[PDB]
Amino acid sequence: DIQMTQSPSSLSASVGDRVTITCRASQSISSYLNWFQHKPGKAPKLLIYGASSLQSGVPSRFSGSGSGTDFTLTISSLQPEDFATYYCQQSYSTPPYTFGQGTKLEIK
Amino acid sequence: DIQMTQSPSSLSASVGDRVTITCRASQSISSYLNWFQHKPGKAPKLLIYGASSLQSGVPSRFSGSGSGTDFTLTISSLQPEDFATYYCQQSYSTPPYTFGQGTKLEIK
Amino acid sequence: EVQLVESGGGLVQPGRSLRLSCAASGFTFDDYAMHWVRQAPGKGLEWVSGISWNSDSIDYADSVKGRFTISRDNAKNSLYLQMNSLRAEDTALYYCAKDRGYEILTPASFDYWGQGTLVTVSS
Amino acid sequence: QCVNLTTRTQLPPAYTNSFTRGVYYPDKVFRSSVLHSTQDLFLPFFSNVTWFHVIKRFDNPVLPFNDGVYFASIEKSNIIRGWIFGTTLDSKTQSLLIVNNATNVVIKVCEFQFCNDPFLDMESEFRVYSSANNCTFEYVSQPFLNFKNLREFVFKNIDGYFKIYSKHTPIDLPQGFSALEPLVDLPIGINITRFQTLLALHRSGWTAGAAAYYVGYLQPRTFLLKYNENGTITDAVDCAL
Amino acid sequence: DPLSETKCTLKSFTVEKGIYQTSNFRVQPTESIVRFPNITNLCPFDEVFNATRFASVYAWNRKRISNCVADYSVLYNLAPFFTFKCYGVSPTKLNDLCFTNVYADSFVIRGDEVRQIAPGQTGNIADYNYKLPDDFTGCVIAWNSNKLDSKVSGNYNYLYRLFRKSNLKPFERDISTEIYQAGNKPCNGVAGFNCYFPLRSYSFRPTYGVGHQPYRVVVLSFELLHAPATVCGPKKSTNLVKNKCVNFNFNGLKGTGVLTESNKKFLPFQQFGRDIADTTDAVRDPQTLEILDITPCSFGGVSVITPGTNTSNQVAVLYQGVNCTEV
Amino acid sequence: SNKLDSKVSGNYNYLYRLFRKSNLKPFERDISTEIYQAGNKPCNGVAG
Ligand SMILES: *[C@@H]1O[C@H](CO)[C@@H](O)[C@H](O)[C@H]1NC(C)=O
Ligand SMILES: *[C@@H]1O[C@H](CO)[C@@H](O)[C@H](O)[C@H]1NC(C)=O
Ligand SMILES: *[C@@H]1O[C@H](CO)[C@@H](O)[C@H](O)[C@H]1NC(C)=O
Repeated sequence: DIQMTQSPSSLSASVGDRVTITCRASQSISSYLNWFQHKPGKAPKLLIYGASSLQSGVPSRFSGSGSGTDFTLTISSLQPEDFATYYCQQSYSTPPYTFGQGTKLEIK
Repeated sequence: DIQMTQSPSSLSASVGDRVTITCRASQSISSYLNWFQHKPGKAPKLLIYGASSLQSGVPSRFSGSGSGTDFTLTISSLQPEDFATYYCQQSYSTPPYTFGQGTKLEIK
Repeated sequence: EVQLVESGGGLVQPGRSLRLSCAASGFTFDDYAMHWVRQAPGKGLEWVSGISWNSDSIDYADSVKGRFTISRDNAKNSLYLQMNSLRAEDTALYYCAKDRGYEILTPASFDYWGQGTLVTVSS
Repeated sequence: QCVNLTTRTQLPPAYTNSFTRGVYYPDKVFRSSVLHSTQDLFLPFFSNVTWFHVIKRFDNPVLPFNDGVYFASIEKSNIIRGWIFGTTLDSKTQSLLIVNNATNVVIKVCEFQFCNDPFLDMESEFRVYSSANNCTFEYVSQPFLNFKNLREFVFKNIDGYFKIYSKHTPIDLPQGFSALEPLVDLPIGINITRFQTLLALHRSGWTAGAAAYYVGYLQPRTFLLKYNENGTITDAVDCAL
Repeated sequence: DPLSETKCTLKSFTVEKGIYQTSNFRVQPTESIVRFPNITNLCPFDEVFNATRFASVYAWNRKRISNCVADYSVLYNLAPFFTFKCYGVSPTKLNDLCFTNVYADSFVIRGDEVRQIAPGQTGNIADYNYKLPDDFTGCVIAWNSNKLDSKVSGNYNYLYRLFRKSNLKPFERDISTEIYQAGNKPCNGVAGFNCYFPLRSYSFRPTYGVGHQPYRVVVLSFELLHAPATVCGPKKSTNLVKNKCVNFNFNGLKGTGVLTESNKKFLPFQQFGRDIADTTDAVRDPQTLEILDITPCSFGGVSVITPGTNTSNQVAVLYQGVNCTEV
Repeated sequence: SNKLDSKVSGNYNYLYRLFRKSNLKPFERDISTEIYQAGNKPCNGVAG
C-alpha cells in the first residue's frame, strides 16, 4: 500500500509573505505526484501536474519541486485570492488515485 | 570476421623469370591490404602499403595490384636476393591487423 | 472553458438506487478518460471510479467494489453512474473530473473538474 | 454517376468579332497618367471569337487550351457554373476543377474520372466525376457570381502558375472597353492543354435557360496601355493591328 | 573643409577664382524595416505533437503538411522534447529555408530503440517497423510519455513487428498480419511450431527504467519538388517607422528612402506604384492596407565659391536645388 | 587521407564549428567554446 502525510494543516501569513507546503509519501512514487487547489465556493482545480511541471493557465507564482518521497509546493506572492485547500495525489502505486489530507491556508 | 588465403605456397623460378603471388580475402576490404617481405635471417620489411602504393627505398621491380576481394603482387626481374617469405595483411575489418599464411619463394 | 454539468443528486433512503449524469460539451469526448471522485462533507477528496475513452478498461474503488457501476455514452458526450445498495456513508459530494490521458490507470491525473452535486442517504 | 445526352441539335459553332475586349492588367504595378508598352499574351482586336448558344442547343464541346483562353459569357440567372482543365480529363493524368455550386466556390486538383457529359442539376444533382484518386490541392474561395450580366474571364498558365482574371459588367458582344481585374493566382504546377465548360440544367425532363458564351485564344503581342490619373486602364492600342 | 575638398577634386594645390562642383550631399539611413503580411494559417502541428493517442510503431502515422506556415520555434521552445536529432539540415536555419511538403511520422518506442531512428542504423524498428533512408533530409523528435502510455496493469495497445522475411524499404509501412514462416513446413495461418505472429505487444508500465519507458517519436521528413514550395516559416515583421530616411524591405523588395503618407488610392489588387521615370515611388504596406510614398533621401550638389588661393582661403558653399531648411 | 584519419571504431580527433551568431571574417580563427544561444532564455553557462 501507499501512505501520504501532510506536515502542515493550518497556516497563517499575510499578503506580502512567502509560504511553503510539503507532502510526504510512505514509499517513493518516482516523483509522480499532483497538486490540487480546492476553493470552498467552487470546484477544485489543478495547479501542478507531475514533479515540477506547471499547468498552463495558472499564475507562475506557485512552484512545485521535490523527487522521491517528499515534495514541496511554494507560493512567493500570496495573492488575496488564494483561499483554498491544497491536496497532494499520487499516481504511481497500486492504490489508484489516492488523495492526501487537506491543508488549510489562511492569512492573518 | 575475415579469412585470407594464399593460393600458392612454394614457387620455383630462375634469376631471369617473372613470378606472381595472389592473396584472397573472405569479403571485400576496399583495397586495404599490405605486402610484407620477411627474410629468414633478419627483421621483416614492408614492400607495399595500400593496394598499389610502392614504399620508398625499395626497387620498382615489385608491383602490386587488385581491389575488392583478391590482390596480387608481381616481380618482373627476380634479383638473386629476393629469397624471403611474403605476407598479405588486411587493415579494414574488425579483427585488427590479421595476417595471412606465409608464401615461400625459391629460385631454381 | 470546457463545461461539465452534473445532475441526479438528491435525498434517498438507504438501500435504494439512483442515477447521476455528467455531460461535457467544451471538448472532444471520444478520446478522453473520465472519473468520478468523492469529497466528504468533513474530509478530503477520494477517488471512486473512472472509465477510459472506450469502454474496455474499467476500475472501481475498493470500498465500492460490487456496488457501483458506470456507463459512457460517446454519442451524446456524457456518462452515467448507477448508485446501488446505498448506506449511511454515501452522503458526500461527488465530482466529475476529466483525466488528462486516455486510459484508466495512468500517472496522468485529472485535468478539468466540474461542480459537485450533493447527494443524501437518510430517512 | 454519368448520363449521356442525346437530345442535342447539330449546328456549327458561330463566329463573331472580338472588337476591343479582353485587355487585362499585365502585372501588379500602379501607374498614373502614363502610357506603357507591354509585351504579353493578349487577344487581338477585331478577330474571330467563337460563339456558342445554350437554350435544345446544348453546346458543351471540348476545346484546346492553347496558350491562354478568353472566356466571355452574356448570362442571366447563373447558368454557367464552372470549368474543367487538364490533358486527358481522366484518372491517368492530373485534372483541375473549378465549380461554384449554390453554396461556395470550390477549386480542386485531383485525378477525376470525368463524365462524358458532366453538368449540374433547388439544384442537387452533380454529375461531374465518378471518382477522385489523388488530390493534391484544395481551395475554398468567395462566390464569383434580357441578358443582364456580362462576365469576362482570362485563364492563363505560366511557370506552373494558373492565373484567373475576372470582370463583371451589368448590361452579339457589346461594344466597349473594360480592363479585367486580376482575381486568382494558383500554384498548381500541372500541364494543361485542353478544357471543357460546366453548365447547369433546370429540371421541370430538363429545360435550359437562354445563355451564350464566347471563346478566344491569346497570343504574344505588344500593346500600348493608357493609364488615367486614377490608375485605371482606359484605352489600349494594338501595335500590330 | 570645402577648400581642401576642392583641392582634392582638382588634383592641385592652388585653386583659381571661380565656382567648382566637388561632390554630393546625401542623407544616410539609420533604421532598417522588414515587413511581411500577418502570420496566419498556422500548420496543424498541435494535432501531430499534442495528440492524445499515437499509433503503433509498425503502423506509424503519416501526416502530410502543406499550404500553411509552420512555426518550428514552437517545437524548439518546449522543454519536454528532450531528443532533437536532425540530419541533412541545420536546426537553426529551419525557419528560413522553404520546402514544398512535410511528412510527420508518429509512433511509440522503448529506450534501447530510440537510437535506431537514424540513417544507417539497424535493429527491429529499422528493419521491420520503420526504415530511414541514408539520404534523409529531416529531423526526429523523441519525448518521454510514461505519464500517458504506461499502466500499472499494463498498456497493450502498442505493437511492433518483430519478424519479417525482409527488411523494410525507407518510408515503408507494413501492416500485414501474415504468420511469419520460420520453418520449412508451411504455417497455413496457425502459429504452431516454427510459426510466430510477426507483431508483439509493448507492455509499458510506469515502473520501468529509462531504457524501457514509452517514448513518443515524431519524424519530420521534408521534401522540395518542382512545384512552387508552399511550406514557409514564420516571417518576422519589424515595426513600421515613418517620416525618416530608412532602409525598407517590402515583400522582398529592397529600398532606401523616407516613407511618408500618400494620397494615392491604390486599387485593391494594386501593390507597387511607379512614377513617370519608371521608378518605385509608392508602396502598399503588407499588414495594414495603406499607401506610402517613398521619397529619396535629401539630394544636393555641393558647389564651392572661392577667390584664388593666392588671395584668401575663405570659401562659400552652395547646395544646388536644396531648400535652406533641409541642411 | 582515409588511410590515416579513419578508425574502424571511429575517429574523433577532428571537429567543426556548427553554430555561430555571425559569419567569420576572411582568414579568421575562432576557438571560442561558448555555448551557442538560439533561444531568448540566456544559457547561463549550461548547454541545456
Ligand atoms: C472569322 O473567320 C472567318 C473564317 O473562318 C471569316 O469568314 C470571318 O470574316 C472572320 N470574322 C470577321 C469578323 O472578319
Ligand atoms: C478618380 O477618383 C476621383 C476621386 O476618387 C474622382 O473624382 C474621379 O472622377 C476618378 N476618375 C475617374 C476616371 O473616374
Ligand atoms: C494584422 O494584425 C494587425 C494587428 O496585430 C491588424 O491591425 C491587421 O489588420 C492584421 N492584418 C489583416 C490583413 O487583417
